[PDB]
Amino acid sequence: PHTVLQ
Amino acid sequence: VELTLDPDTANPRLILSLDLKGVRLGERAQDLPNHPCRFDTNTRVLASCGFSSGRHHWEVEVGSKDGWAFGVARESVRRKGLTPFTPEEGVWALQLNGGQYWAVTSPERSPLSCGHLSRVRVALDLEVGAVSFYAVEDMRHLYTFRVNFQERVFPLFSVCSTGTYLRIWP
Repeated sequence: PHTVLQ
Repeated sequence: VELTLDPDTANPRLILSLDLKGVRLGERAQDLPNHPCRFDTNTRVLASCGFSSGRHHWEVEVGSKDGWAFGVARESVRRKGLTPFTPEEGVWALQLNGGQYWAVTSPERSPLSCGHLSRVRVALDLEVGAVSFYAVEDMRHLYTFRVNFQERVFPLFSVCSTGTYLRIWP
């Protein structure tokens, strides 16, 4: 979730 | 000549250090020109130097908190729109998330039982086709992706949360 933009 | 981060590739929310070695995620999007080489959605930046042949080392100081991933990308890595962070998209990276270190394999990431990381040495070998990661304190092996790279390869950095960073160290 917090890493979708990685 | 040591590596520096290339501001023209950087997602506009990233904040690069004055010396162009470090990157963190900011709270606002900078008003930067949209250029075909700029990552416009994913929180990524490349080094200004890419490699087509030979063997190369660099080192990356890593934050202790979640949010980072780094390694290498093929030059053709997609810059526009939201894209997956996977080897299929031409990204070969380690990642810190959930307090765990991962090699970003796909479809499932691979957990690394390496203990705490402070600085990592990246060894890129375009002659045999591999990129390897070592923890600098004892050079313990973290992970190797074996890839028949078919184009220029760039050091890759991504920071998708505040409170962590990556920094080129030379």
